[PDB]
Amino acid sequence: WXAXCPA
Amino acid sequence: ETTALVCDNGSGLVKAGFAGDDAPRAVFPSIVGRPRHQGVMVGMGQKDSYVGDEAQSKRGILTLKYPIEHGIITNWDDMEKIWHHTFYNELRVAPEEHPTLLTEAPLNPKANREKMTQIMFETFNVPAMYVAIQAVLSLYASGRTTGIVLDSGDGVTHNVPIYEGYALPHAIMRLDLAGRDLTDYLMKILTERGYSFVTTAEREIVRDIKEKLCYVALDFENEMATAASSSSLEKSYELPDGQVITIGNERFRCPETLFQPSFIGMESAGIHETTYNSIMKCDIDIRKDLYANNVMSGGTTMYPGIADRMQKEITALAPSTMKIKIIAPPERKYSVWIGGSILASLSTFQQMWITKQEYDEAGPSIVHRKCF
Amino acid sequence: ELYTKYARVWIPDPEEVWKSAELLKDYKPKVLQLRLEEGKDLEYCLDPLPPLRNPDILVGENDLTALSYLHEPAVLHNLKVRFIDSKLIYTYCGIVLVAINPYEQLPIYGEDIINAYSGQNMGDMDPHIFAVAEEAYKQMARDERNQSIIVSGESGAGKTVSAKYAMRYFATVSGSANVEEKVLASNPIMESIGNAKTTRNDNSSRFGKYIEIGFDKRYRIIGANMRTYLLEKSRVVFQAEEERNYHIFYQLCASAALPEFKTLRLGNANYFHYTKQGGSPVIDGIDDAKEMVNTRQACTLLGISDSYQMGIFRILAGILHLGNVEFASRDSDSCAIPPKHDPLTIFCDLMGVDYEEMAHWLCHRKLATATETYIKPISKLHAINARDALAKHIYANLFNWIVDHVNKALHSTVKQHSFIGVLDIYGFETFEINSFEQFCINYANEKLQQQFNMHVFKLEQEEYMKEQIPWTLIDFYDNQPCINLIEAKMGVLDLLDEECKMPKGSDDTWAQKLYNTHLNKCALFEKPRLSNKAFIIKHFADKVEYQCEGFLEKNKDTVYEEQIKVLKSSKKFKLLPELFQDSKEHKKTVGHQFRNSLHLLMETLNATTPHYVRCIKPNDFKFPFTFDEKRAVQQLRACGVLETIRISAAGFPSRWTYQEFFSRYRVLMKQKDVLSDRKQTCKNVLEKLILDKDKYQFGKTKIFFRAGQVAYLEKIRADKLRAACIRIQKTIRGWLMRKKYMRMRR
Amino acid sequence: FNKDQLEEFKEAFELFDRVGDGKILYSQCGDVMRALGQNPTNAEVLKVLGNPKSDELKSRRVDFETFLPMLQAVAKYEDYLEGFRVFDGNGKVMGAELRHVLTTLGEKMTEEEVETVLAGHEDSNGCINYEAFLKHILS
Ligand SMILES: Nc1ncnc2c1ncn2[C@@H]1O[C@H](COP(=O)(O)OP(=O)(O)O)[C@@H](O)[C@H]1O
Ligand SMILES: Nc1ncnc2c1ncn2[C@@H]1O[C@H](COP(=O)(O)OP(=O)(O)O)[C@@H](O)[C@H]1O
Ligand SMILES: [Mg+2]
Ligand SMILES: [Mg+2]
Repeated sequence: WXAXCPA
Repeated sequence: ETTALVCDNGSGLVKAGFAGDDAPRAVFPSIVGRPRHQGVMVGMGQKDSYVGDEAQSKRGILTLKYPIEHGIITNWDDMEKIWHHTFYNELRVAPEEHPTLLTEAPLNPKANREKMTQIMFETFNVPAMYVAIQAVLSLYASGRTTGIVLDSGDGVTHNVPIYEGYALPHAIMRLDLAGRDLTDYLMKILTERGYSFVTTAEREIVRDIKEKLCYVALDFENEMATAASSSSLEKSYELPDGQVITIGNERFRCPETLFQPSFIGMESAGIHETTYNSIMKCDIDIRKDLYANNVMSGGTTMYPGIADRMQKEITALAPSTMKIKIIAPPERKYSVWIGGSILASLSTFQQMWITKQEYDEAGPSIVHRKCF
Repeated sequence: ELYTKYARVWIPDPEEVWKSAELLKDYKPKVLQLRLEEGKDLEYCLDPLPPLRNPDILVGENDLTALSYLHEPAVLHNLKVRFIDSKLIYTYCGIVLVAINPYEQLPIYGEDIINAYSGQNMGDMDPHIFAVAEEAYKQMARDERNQSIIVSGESGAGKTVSAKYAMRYFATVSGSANVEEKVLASNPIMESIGNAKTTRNDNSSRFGKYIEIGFDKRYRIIGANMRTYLLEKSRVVFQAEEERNYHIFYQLCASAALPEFKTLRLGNANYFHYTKQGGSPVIDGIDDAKEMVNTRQACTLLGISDSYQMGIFRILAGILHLGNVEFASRDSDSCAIPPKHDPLTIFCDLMGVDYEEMAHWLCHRKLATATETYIKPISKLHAINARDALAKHIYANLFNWIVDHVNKALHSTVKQHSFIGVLDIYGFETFEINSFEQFCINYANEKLQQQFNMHVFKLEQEEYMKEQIPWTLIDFYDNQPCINLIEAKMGVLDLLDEECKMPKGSDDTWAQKLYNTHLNKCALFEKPRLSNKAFIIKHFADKVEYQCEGFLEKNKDTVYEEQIKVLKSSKKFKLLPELFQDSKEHKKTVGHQFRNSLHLLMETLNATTPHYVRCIKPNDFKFPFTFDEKRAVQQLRACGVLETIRISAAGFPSRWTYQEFFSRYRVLMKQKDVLSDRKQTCKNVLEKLILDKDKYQFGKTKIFFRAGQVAYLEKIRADKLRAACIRIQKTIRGWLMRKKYMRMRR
Repeated sequence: FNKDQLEEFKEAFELFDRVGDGKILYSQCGDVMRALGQNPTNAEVLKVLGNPKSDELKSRRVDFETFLPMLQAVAKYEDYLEGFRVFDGNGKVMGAELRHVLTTLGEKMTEEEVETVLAGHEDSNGCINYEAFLKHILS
């Protein structure tokens, strides 16, 4: 992703 | 007429084919490999990168990257190689000539659709494109207009309530446990028996172990006491080199994390209680029709006994006189593709495509305007 | 404007579509006083003029376009007087031959008359079907281009008997050492497999039969080739009230007592689900047990061996027994055939297949991706749809196989130089209830009349090029907007095939899609005022109301490949593997298979030159040689004759050769004015008689007239002839008066 | 009419008085007019008679003085030729066709009148020279 997770 | 292409960018596999086909013509792991060793032999014929089954075959020599994780495309240069390989090598079809129906998981970043469109119109010059929610296609695939679709991939899990053909976008749950976090947990629990799987190529032995030998317990504590008390559940498998490894109570313990994400230290509730909490966000007139028509979808729902564990543990939550039914067709691994194949062949759909004229006029933002 | 005392006009009537009326007082530019039959009282209310009637010398002419006033009364009257009074059954309109079922036998078809027509041009003779066959045989010499005779009409109109005589003509004039015996002996087979009792009549043909008669380089007959199109596959499994399916099934059931057929374990004609449905197993006055024997004899004459005949009847008994396979549901999403199920046991015995393999494959379907393969249970509804689609697929392949063995006997080894082809196709249909079968029949008739209207438009453009006349004067009716409504994408068929594969599609949601897509977007599609489950199409002939109930059941074919591969595994007898020897075709719906078959027919016909025969049925009761106005007008609208006539009335209907114009109107033209050539004589005289040229044109070979001018010339001609009779009679009568008067003075 | 005409016509009229009252019938008026060189149609005769009804036409009798204005009114070549030329262009007319049209069209005559006037004028083909026949019938 961009925040709460690695992607 | 020219058929549309129908293409599904799973996290784990690409499924692709032509609309109106009953099953996908190309399925291969959406994986990109690069060589990680000194090139000793002159004149062998080097290659900068392998894709799909080529990267599976060589995988002892390669570092394997997945370019999608959690349904987000995390580097585009690999994903564009995967699409290039899909159109030109696996389907052997000119993308100049066919509409392309793509697919996406709900509630994911907006930029993913902008880029995923821009690359289709600039790079592949496709005539017309669409992007469709995964869980919507599983209803076309299962002959229904009403249901709550539980869909679980390699990278993402989501619930989407649909009643009489209307989606209920406030009730959509997304949950981020999937086959890859089952696999990474399975490596950690396999370490308890001394087997250690470390590298990216060696992870994908564990993925095949998970596929062959895992199953979901119908009472986690009773089968725990049994396999702690008996060899009867203990089963054994050959690694590629012929080493035998033996796997016991642990083989149910990894898919149990779908129902107890606290094993991974995840916050949320499991897929059952997120399903019930999704139905509790729907209007009370429709819950009786969402307690039937629980549709399983995607590969992470292929475990033996998962439908029974779902039906049991929703039946512990729902009121005692609602008829709980779980619907799990044996082809549910492909159901998102089958539903894309149906959707792309309807004549009422042929107005829905984003034509290149419209992308030229509007720019890629149009994909949000002309689409769910 | 002509209306006077002692004029005649036609008036409408609910009993007979027009009444003759005598005009009793001259018209003044507002209500008309009329005498009638049955004494006289009328005053007749004009609306914000009555149709006007041809002088009695015209009525009964050989050619409906030779009338001076053209309208539905004049046409109906000419056909009525020619049929009832003169016992003439053949008539022309434009190029179109029009044929009326005398419906008792006649001398007219004798070989003397066949020889009398040979070599004659089409205007040299009174009309007859041999005049059309002869024009075909001429055009095939004048150009190598092949010729088609298109016979069309309602069921029972006489299309088959008209084809019979059309072929008898070619075989008498051309033919030599034989086709005739084999072709006529094929009819009981194609009638047995391909004809059914419809609601309105017995023995309706549900397919388009096309016979190619082949000729050599010297136009001797070589041989014949039979094609078939537009087979009504859906009748095999679904039947309306007091319909039947194809006769063969009932001839078979009626033969159950014969010792050959004991093994087939047949029952009575209402024991089977594919023959019980209509509630009317016996036709009045047909003994299916004897049509059986005439069928087997027709097979034997064409050299289908008794081994293959028993194969055919074994496969049909197979289909009949298949229809009785009953599925029990075990879940909303799964069904099974019950244990030891007798109909399936007998079916698998007949077909020689493992009972438990058919029992499995009937209830399951199979999918494979490239690597790996899956078996799905299916609902009881999808099992019943699949079984019906298998029965339809067997029947259609059996029909194509019988047609191929008939062709084996009809083909001949000499290389066919050219052919004349004869087509027996059902006409435009309208019934108190109309269903998907009628929607197909009417779409095929839209295509055929598009071809017809283009052919007529070409022919009269070419006549105007013979006559150096402007094309802009002529126009034609365009029915492409209705074809686009039926056939194009987002059309009525396309939204039907979509609704076959949308989940939980239904006739009720299909109808809603129709209304959403066309209701006020298209002028030719209309919703019936008091229903949501029907729609109206504005065809060329009439508005037709179609009922959505049970389109989708009729629309749907999908045959699961594993069931064909089970039948193809059969080892018991020769025929069943041979049927299926050479996909997307298994998916295609009945509507798409019909669209494609019709495109094959139109590719066959557009490569050819047509000549048309229209058949009309005088009466529904089979009364010999009597005529009903009310049916006949419906037929003549369904045949497009009335539109063609109206369109001609808009143009220049009446065309006189100058020498015939003189031969008629010498009384009009003075002994002084006539010239050393009659063409210039008439070119002057007509300008004397009619002040404005716009009423007429002068061609190279004919005078062309607008409608009505001939009746005017005949009126003034007859009044002048009576003035001449007044002169001559007055002179002779006055002489006799003088003679007797002066005798008295003497 | 002059005195000479009136005397000849009155004498002829009196020969036709079949009742002795010095009168003829209305129905004889046309016959007298035709005998005096006029060629009126039956319609013209009825018009000058005043379109009488059957009873007075058959039994009412009029003397010369009432007849005279009608005779006067009735009294007051190329058309005759063209009228015969309708049925011609060699100058002939079929006897059968002339008989049919004269006995079936217009003011139909009897077959005997036509036979009487046509006797001796048709040849072996059955053709009448109408210019000669016309001169004969106009005298
Ligand atoms: N038969 C099976 N049993 C258990 N897990 C499976 C099975 N087949 C696939 N998986 C797992 O599910 C994931 C692939 O599912 P898939 O539906 O292909 O994902 P996506 O649709 O996102 O590509 C992988 O983690 C794979 O290991
Ligand atoms: N020209 C004809 N002369 C005599 N009888 C005729 C003629 N045309 C039709 N019929 C009678 O009408 C019947 C019905 O017409 P037919 O052509 O057999 O049915 P269809 O037109 O549906 O093929 C014929 O079997 C025959 O008895
Ligand atoms: Mg998926
Ligand atoms: Mg027939």
